[PDB]
Amino acid sequence: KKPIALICAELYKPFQDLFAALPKDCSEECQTLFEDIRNSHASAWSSALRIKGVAYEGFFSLTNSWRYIPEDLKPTLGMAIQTVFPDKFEKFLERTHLHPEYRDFTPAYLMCRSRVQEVSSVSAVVDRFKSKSSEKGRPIRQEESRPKTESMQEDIEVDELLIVEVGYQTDIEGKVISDIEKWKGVVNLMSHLGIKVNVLTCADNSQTPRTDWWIDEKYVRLLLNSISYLFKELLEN
Amino acid sequence: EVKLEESGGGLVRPGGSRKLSCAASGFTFSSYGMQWVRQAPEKGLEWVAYISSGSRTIYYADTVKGRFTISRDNPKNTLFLQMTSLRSEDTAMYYCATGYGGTWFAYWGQGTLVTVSAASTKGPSVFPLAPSSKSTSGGTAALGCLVKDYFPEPVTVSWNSGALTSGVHTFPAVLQSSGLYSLSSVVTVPSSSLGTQTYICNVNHKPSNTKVDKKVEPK
Amino acid sequence: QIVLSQSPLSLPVSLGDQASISCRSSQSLLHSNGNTYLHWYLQKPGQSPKLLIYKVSNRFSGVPDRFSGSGSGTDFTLKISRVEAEDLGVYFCSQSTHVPYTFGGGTKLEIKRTVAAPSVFIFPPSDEQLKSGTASVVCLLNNFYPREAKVQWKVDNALQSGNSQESVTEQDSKDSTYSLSSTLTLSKADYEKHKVYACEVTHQGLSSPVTKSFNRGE
Repeated sequence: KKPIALICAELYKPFQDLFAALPKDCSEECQTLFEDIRNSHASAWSSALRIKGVAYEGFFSLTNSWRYIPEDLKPTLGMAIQTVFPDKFEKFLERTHLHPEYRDFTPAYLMCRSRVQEVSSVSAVVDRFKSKSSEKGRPIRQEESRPKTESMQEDIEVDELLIVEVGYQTDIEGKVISDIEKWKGVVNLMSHLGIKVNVLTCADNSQTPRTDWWIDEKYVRLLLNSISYLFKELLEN
Repeated sequence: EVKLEESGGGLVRPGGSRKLSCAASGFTFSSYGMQWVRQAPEKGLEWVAYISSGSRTIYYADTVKGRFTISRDNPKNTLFLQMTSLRSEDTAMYYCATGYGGTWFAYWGQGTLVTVSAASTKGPSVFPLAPSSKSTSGGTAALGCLVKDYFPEPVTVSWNSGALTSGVHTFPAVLQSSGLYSLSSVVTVPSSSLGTQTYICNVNHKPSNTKVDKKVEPK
Repeated sequence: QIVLSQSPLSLPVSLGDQASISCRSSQSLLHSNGNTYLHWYLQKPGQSPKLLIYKVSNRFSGVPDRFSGSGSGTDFTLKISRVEAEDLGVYFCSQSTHVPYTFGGGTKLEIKRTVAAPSVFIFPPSDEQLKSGTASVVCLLNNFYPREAKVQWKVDNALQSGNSQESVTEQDSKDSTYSLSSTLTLSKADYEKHKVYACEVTHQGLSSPVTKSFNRGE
């Protein structure tokens, strides 16, 4: 009973509040996609999908004080090895001839420890996810490279990468389980290169209590009163 | 000076528990991984656990997994080992150690002895090993004490309250099938001193608050 | 697990000579961070272990320079350039490249000395013990070298089995010898049914096996 144009109207104030709190390239993108929705039920759905995730990933960057990287400028695995572990990068090509798809894997966040974005403590991140998971039962999956059964060491430091996977989908467990299965092969590859990498993965959905997401509640309200409402109104009308 | 002082050992029944502590001094304890290692009597060294400096990484020997917990209170400069479901094969000396910048064992404590056993604390029976012609060679006579059926370990033997150390051999204790220990302590002395000199062995068994002073005389 | 093989099991060394102890690793100890975590420790008799060398060849602070280490991959050696009396003890190689951290089984360094036959003494049961219904007979092999010795009990010329136990001191720090006790335990009753209690000692420092015996009554 409501035409696309009318829906984008009723959801103008809820959406202005969304673009206001996002990072620039995030607000800027989610704004283009909302004008393709106003000028769109399929094509509109397709754009409202990308806003759902791009907006979540900007609030995720905000919550964790990380940097929002638009997909066009996210690094691949081969890019992180090339820059961060150049002495092994050629060997990172040899062992990836039967699985060259590995080279272009592109997570939401490809971090490395302060010698690809840089983070203070890779271990401090993994513990904050493990803490929330344990305290709120929020499904996460984590993996860590480990050549043979090697021990950590206190007399030398090593470069290391952090691979984060986030997502705003209704099947949370399936996403974390499917994310961890995709990085599993490359994690085993890193073990055989002597490269220390950690893979995190998590997901929220709109049924999660607002006080228990991976983004602050203030950003949950912003997401619910907009991207979600627009989706309800998009199926109804 | 770096120092690690363990406490917490003693007797423990099979299946029982115990908590070992280790006090660190002489270095910024909060910045370094700490370890437990043990040594069963008359045996080699066996690593027990490692804990990182902020407790994020913990490693366990396969033989203590699910029974031992390692932890630390950094503002208190202390390292712990909670031991549970103990077996007789856990009988060992337990040491805390650190690398002070590595995973090698650079600094060790003096160790604390943990005995896991159902034998009751018993003081020794102390019998004399009399000088005779069957213990004489040349001008030298051997005599001694037989310290039998005591438990658990630590016993200290001395002769004439420690004045007599030359020639003294105190043997390692043998764990007997009864669960109790026994040993012998011997000393060689000049044969000319039999009759004139008084030989008395002093057995101290602190776990049973037992002190025994046996005189050894020729038969 | 990483098994570390130490050879030899024991190493007799004369004062002033060199010593080499060998540690073979079941897998490489090269860690992916570039270091090799192979370490050497001395445990003197009665004390807690002491670190000698860490990371293959770094001598620990305060350690005398007669101690050195070399090697790579799976093959490692500890050298004592010139042996001192104090170096008596058991030497351990340890690895911390891999979890579980592991030790070799230890090489006992003994100080070489001239051969010394044991002085062989025997002690009948005390009257105090025979009243408690048991009879221990002690046989003492005092101040001998090298350590190889065979001690057997014979009662009325019948070899005994299952009723005796033996203890041996560490190598004396001053004169470098060993002492050994053997204790034969019979019930007071069993002790009363026999006459001759003998102790037979075999050592390379004796011209022949020595039987030190006594007769009960006397």
